[PDB]
Amino acid sequence: ARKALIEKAKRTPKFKVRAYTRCVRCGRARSVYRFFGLCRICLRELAHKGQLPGVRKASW
Amino acid sequence: DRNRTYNFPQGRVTDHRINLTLYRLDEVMEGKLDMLIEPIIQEHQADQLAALSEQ
Amino acid sequence: PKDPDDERNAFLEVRAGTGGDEAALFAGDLFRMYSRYAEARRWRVEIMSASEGEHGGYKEIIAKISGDGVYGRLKFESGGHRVQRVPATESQGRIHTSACTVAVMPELPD
Amino acid sequence: GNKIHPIGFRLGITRDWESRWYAGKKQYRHLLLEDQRIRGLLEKELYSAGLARVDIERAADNVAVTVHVAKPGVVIGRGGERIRVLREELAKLTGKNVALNVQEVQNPNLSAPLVAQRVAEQIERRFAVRRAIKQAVQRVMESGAKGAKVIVSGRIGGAEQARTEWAAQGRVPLHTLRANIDYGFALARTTYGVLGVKAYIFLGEV
RNA sequence: ACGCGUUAAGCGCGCCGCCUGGGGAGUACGGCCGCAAGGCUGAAACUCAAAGGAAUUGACGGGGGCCCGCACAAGCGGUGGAGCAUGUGGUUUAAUUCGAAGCAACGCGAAGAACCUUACCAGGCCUUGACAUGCUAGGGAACCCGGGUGAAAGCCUGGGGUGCCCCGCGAGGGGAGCCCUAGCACAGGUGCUGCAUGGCCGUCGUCAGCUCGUGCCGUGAGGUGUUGGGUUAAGUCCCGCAACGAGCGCA
RNA sequence: UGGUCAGCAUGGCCCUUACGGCCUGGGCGACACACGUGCUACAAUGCCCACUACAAAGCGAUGCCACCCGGCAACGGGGAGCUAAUCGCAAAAAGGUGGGCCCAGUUCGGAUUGGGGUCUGCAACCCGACCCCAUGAAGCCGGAAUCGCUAGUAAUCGCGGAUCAGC
RNA sequence: AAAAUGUAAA
RNA sequence: CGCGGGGUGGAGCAGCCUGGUAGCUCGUCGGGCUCAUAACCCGAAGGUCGUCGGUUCAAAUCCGGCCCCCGCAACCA
Ligand SMILES: CN(CC[C@H](N)CC(=O)N[C@H]1C=C[C@H](n2ccc(N)nc2=O)O[C@@H]1C(=O)O)C(=N)N
Ligand SMILES: [Mg+2]
Ligand SMILES: [Mg+2]
Ligand SMILES: [Mg+2]
Ligand SMILES: [Mg+2]
Ligand SMILES: [Mg+2]
Ligand SMILES: [Mg+2]
Ligand SMILES: [Mg+2]
Ligand SMILES: [Mg+2]
Ligand SMILES: [Mg+2]
Ligand SMILES: [Mg+2]
Ligand SMILES: [Mg+2]
Ligand SMILES: [Mg+2]
Ligand SMILES: [Mg+2]
Ligand SMILES: [Mg+2]
Ligand SMILES: [Mg+2]
Ligand SMILES: [Mg+2]
Ligand SMILES: [Mg+2]
Ligand SMILES: [Mg+2]
Ligand SMILES: [Mg+2]
Ligand SMILES: [Mg+2]
Ligand SMILES: [Mg+2]
Ligand SMILES: [Mg+2]
Ligand SMILES: [Mg+2]
Ligand SMILES: [Mg+2]
Ligand SMILES: [Mg+2]
Ligand SMILES: [Mg+2]
Ligand SMILES: [Mg+2]
Ligand SMILES: [Mg+2]
Ligand SMILES: [Mg+2]
Ligand SMILES: [Mg+2]
Ligand SMILES: [Mg+2]
Ligand SMILES: [Mg+2]
Ligand SMILES: [Mg+2]
Ligand SMILES: [Mg+2]
Ligand SMILES: [Mg+2]
Ligand SMILES: [Mg+2]
Ligand SMILES: [Mg+2]
Ligand SMILES: [Mg+2]
Ligand SMILES: [Mg+2]
Ligand SMILES: [Mg+2]
Ligand SMILES: [Mg+2]
Ligand SMILES: [Mg+2]
Ligand SMILES: [Mg+2]
Ligand SMILES: [Mg+2]
Ligand SMILES: [Mg+2]
Ligand SMILES: [Mg+2]
Ligand SMILES: [Mg+2]
Ligand SMILES: [Mg+2]
Ligand SMILES: [Mg+2]
Ligand SMILES: [Mg+2]
Ligand SMILES: [Mg+2]
Repeated sequence: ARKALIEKAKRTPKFKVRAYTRCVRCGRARSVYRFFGLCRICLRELAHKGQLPGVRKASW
Repeated sequence: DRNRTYNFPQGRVTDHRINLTLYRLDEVMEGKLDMLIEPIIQEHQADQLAALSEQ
Repeated sequence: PKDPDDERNAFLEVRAGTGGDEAALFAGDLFRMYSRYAEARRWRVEIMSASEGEHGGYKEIIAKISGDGVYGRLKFESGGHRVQRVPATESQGRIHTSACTVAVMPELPD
Repeated sequence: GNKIHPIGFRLGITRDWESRWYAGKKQYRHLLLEDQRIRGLLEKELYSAGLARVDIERAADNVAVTVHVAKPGVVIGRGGERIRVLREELAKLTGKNVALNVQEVQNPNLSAPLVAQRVAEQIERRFAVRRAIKQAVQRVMESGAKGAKVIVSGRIGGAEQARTEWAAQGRVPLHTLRANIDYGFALARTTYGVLGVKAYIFLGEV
C-alpha cells in the first residue's frame, strides 16, 4: 500500500485531521514543508537545479 | 543430505526433500516455522497414503 | 497405516558443523528459532546440556521438549541445515557458508 | 558520493534560475507545482529536438516561457503549427497566458545537458561506451571550450560489478566559483538497468 | 636483478666435485665407520601446482627521523550513579511493521504514530478495483437528492430527468460526456534483492595530498617529476634539482 | 562489495477474489531486563516572592489576536491593529532591588497518584498537552570507566521558527 | 619489561 | 557386617575440636576496556550443610539409625 494512500490525503476523507500533507513529486509524509508541498529531498534536488526561484546557497 | 538451506544475504529457504524452495527466511528465522512444517507433513499423502491405495 | 508416534514427544540435539565460529553462531541462531516455538506457543523446554561458543551461541546443545506436537510438527528434520550468510566474524566483508546437524530423539521406555 | 552540486553552487553567482518570479504566500506552492508540471510536457515532447534548457517566468499572472533547443525546425511544426499546438496544449492546463518565445542553442557541443542526453542514449541504443565518453569530451573540447568533463556510473557494458569511468581535459575547477560550468545530467534506461551520466563543460571565468 | 669487477661472478683452456620441481627426507632399507651419541652413503610409495631467487608498488611494524589535530598533557563543566524523557537490543504479543550496527547505528530516516500518518495485527467489504492509458459491449445523462443498511466500509434501492449532437414536423437515428456495469489487454505491491544499478549522502578528511604530458633512467613491473635544504594552514612558495610543463586539490 | 529498492527512479525475481484495494478496533507507546542520547535536580555562588530593567533574530488575514471583563487558573465570550521597520505574538530570562527562608530528603528536590477542570480534534481506555487540589518518591554530588571545549570559546541564561488541529 | 589470539567464498 | 576417615553455593577446599559464628579459589550472571575474544579492571548472584532422629534455649558443629565416597581387614592352617 503506497498508491491508494496518494490520493487519500488530497480529497479530505471524513474530517479536518485526515488531510495529511503529502509531497507532490516523491510523496513522503515526513519532512513535508507546507510552503512547497515538497519533501526535504524533492526540495533538495529541485533547489540545486535552479528550479526553485530565488533560492541559493545559504552561508553566514 | 542437507535437509534445508538458508540464506540471510539473499533471504531464502530451501528444503531439499520436497522441492520447497518457497521462502521467507526473516519471520521464519524468527521461529515462526509452521510455514515449512506444513507442506512437508502434507508430503506424506504421496508417501504413506499412496503406499496404501493400490501399491 | 500403522505407527505409534505420528504426533509424539521428543528431545532435540544440535551440533557444530562447518563455519567454525559461524558454526556455533548459526547453531545458536536456530536455537531461538526452536526456542520461540516453545513459550510463544505452550512448550516447556529445558536445555539438558550445551558446550559454549567462543564468539557466541553454542556448538553442542540439547533440549528436553514439552507439549504434544514434537513429532507431528518437528519430526521431519533429523539431518543437515546448510546456511549461506555474511558472518559477523569476518575480517573484511565477504560472504561465507556454514552448516549444522540436528537430531530428533523420540522417547524410549523410562 | 559526497561531491557538491555545481549549479546550486552558482545560483546568483554565475548562473540564473531556471524559473523566476516573486510570489505571495499560499500562492507559491501551486505556482511552482505548475512550473514543474509546465516542464512536464516540455521535458517530454521537446527531448526529440534536444531540450537544452527551460526558462519560466511569471509577471502579473502572465507567464512567458522561453525554451532553448539545438535545432528548432522541430519546434515550429508545419509552419505555425507544432509551435502553436504547444501553446494550445500549454494554456489548456495552465490558465495563464502562455506567451512562449522559443530560443535557440548556437553550439550543442558547448551545452552539457545536450552532450549528456546524446551520450546517454548512445548507450541506451548500445554502443562502445568508453569511446563515446572520449569522443564526447573530444568534440566538445575543441568545439568551443577551455575544459570539459563527463562520467558514467552503473553497469558499463552491463557487467554485474558496476564500474564508473570518465574522461576529462583542461582547467575544470569545480572548486573555483568564477568558472562558468554546465552541469549536464542524463539518465539512460537500458535492457540491464539504468546508467548515470553527468556532464561538465567549462565555458570560462566571468 | 642484486651485484660482480686484476682478490671476477669478465674473456679463455685444463681437471675434479656437484645440480636436474617442492614436500616425503638426509628419512627408510642395505652397507661401512663409531664406545655411544651418531656419522657416511642415501631411495621409494604417496603427495602438491607449486616450491623458489632478485626486484617493484603498497600496507604493517611493541624500527628510525621530522611534523600535525582538544590526541594526551594543562584547565572547565559533564553523562556512567538517581527519577523522568527519547532511541535500540531483548523480551513479550493477536501484531508488538520496516530499515539503521563500533569510529561513521542507537533525540537516527521521523521537521509531530490518538484514527490520519501507516507500510503490522484482527475481523466485516474491492475483482479493469483508491490509480492513469485504451477496447468492444448493454446504454443512463448531469444527479442536488434519499432511504435501506452498517462500527464504518459497504451493499441494497428509490424519487429522479425538460442539457450539449441530430433539425428528423417526426411521441423513437445515433453522435456527446459521464453515470454505469458485467467485460478486452490493465493496473497496483512499502513483496524479496544496495552483493544487479542511477541518484543522493556518511566516511578516512579541510587530510595535503593524487595524477597526466614529453624527456631521460630501468630487460621489466616501475622510477623520476612529486626527492632533497628552507618555509607554510598547505605539493604555500623559495633555493636547488634529469627533469620541464600540465590537470584534479589548499589557495 | 559503507548507507538507501521504504523518498523517488530502477534491471531481475515472485502475488494476481490477492503479497494488490477500503473501512474499523488494535499496533509501532507492551515490561523480570540491558544499553546509547538527553532532561532536571541533589542546593545557602542558592530556592521562594513581588517591583523591575536590557537582546536579537524569527514568524502572523488558512492567521498573529492587543484591550475590556469572567476566571485561582489553563482559558472563555466579547473586540480592536496590521498585506505588517504601522499593529500582534512579547513580561527576554539570567540581572538589578526589597523581602523570606535557615543546614533538614528541607521552602532543596517534583517523581508518582486519587478525585476535580480547560483546550483541540468525530474523537482522549490503550494515548496527548495544559490547569487546580493534594501526594511530596530516588537523589547530601555518583562504582570501574568516560565526553565536549584553546576566547566571547567553554559554562550558563531565555527567546525563536520549520513538522503541526492538538501535542 | 608491559600485553595473547582473528576459523572457512572473488 | 568389622574398624578408620569423608559428605557444605556449580567444580575443589576451609568451617565441627571449643554449638548461637558460613569463609578461599575458581567459575557464573551484570557492567567496563577492546574492532572483537581472552586477559585484566567494577559489581553482584549462589548452600536449611548426606540423611534422618534427637540433645539443648538452639545445631554445619553434639549424638544415634540408614543411604553413599574412600582406607585397611573377612585369618580359608
Ligand atoms: C607362615 N608361618 C607359619 C607358622 C606356624 N608354625 C605354621 C602354620 O601354618 N600356622 C598357622 C596355623 C593356623 C593359624 N590359624 C589360621 C586360621 C585360624 N582361624 N586360626 C589359626 O590359628 O594360622 C597359622 C599361621 O599361618 O600363622 C611363619 N611365618 N612362621
Ligand atoms: Mg520481529
Ligand atoms: Mg504466530
Ligand atoms: Mg514408547
Ligand atoms: Mg505577480
Ligand atoms: Mg485563460
Ligand atoms: Mg547553429
Ligand atoms: Mg527517449
Ligand atoms: Mg587529456
Ligand atoms: Mg530513459
Ligand atoms: Mg646496475
Ligand atoms: Mg684469476
Ligand atoms: Mg652466475
Ligand atoms: Mg659439490
Ligand atoms: Mg626432494
Ligand atoms: Mg646434502
Ligand atoms: Mg629390501
Ligand atoms: Mg643403518
Ligand atoms: Mg609545521
Ligand atoms: Mg523489538
Ligand atoms: Mg526492526
Ligand atoms: Mg516527535
Ligand atoms: Mg489507534
Ligand atoms: Mg439503522
Ligand atoms: Mg452496489
Ligand atoms: Mg434516477
Ligand atoms: Mg433542445
Ligand atoms: Mg442545441
Ligand atoms: Mg437545427
Ligand atoms: Mg429521418
Ligand atoms: Mg552472483
Ligand atoms: Mg612511468
Ligand atoms: Mg611519485
Ligand atoms: Mg620540506
Ligand atoms: Mg603545486
Ligand atoms: Mg547537572
Ligand atoms: Mg542563602
Ligand atoms: Mg534577603
Ligand atoms: Mg547541605
Ligand atoms: Mg535516603
Ligand atoms: Mg572502586
Ligand atoms: Mg574526570
Ligand atoms: Mg576468529
Ligand atoms: Mg574463490
Ligand atoms: Mg565416618
Ligand atoms: Mg560437592
Ligand atoms: Mg583454607
Ligand atoms: Mg558428626
Ligand atoms: Mg553456624
Ligand atoms: Mg582500584
Ligand atoms: Mg551427622
Ligand atoms: Mg583385606
